[PDB]
Amino acid sequence: VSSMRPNIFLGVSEGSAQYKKWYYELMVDHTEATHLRVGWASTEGYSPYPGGGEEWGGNGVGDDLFSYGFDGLHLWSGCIARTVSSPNQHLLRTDDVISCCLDLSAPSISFRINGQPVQGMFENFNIDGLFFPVVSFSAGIKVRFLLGGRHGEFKFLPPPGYAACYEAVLLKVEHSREYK
Ligand SMILES: [Cl-]
Repeated sequence: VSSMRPNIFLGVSEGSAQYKKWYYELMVDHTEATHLRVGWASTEGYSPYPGGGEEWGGNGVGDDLFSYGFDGLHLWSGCIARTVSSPNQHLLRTDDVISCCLDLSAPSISFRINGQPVQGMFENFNIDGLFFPVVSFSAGIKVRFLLGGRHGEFKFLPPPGYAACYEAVLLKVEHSREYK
């Protein structure tokens, strides 16, 4: 299991914050046991290093208390699966488009699948740190972030009040993979 993320970091501050609600999509270009989870993680989940260093771990989305993932059937956090429902329900597969929503004002993390709402969302979790889009996947799986911006246009309209993640570009994708 590998992971990818863009360099987009969203969070609370004491400055101007016209947008507290953030949206992106993931397109699944190819799927062939397997793993494919998408959602968000916080920098509070970084691994500590000597001298105060903190590093992204690149682990499975929802396999700790700092990340929040959807796989088509379940929501994941803290290594535990919650069952959710949707129309036409399936584990993620080729040509699925997953919408990911982060509402820092609620707080909530919620999803759509091929434009339809997933019934069940994350609530009652902390919003310490900065949040980033993130996906994790087993071998051979091909996915793309659609962040907004001319090279990653959305397939669906963001919900009212939501901003494209591309607007928070202060754009690169990082991929973490096992070495061995
Ligand atoms: Cl890979």
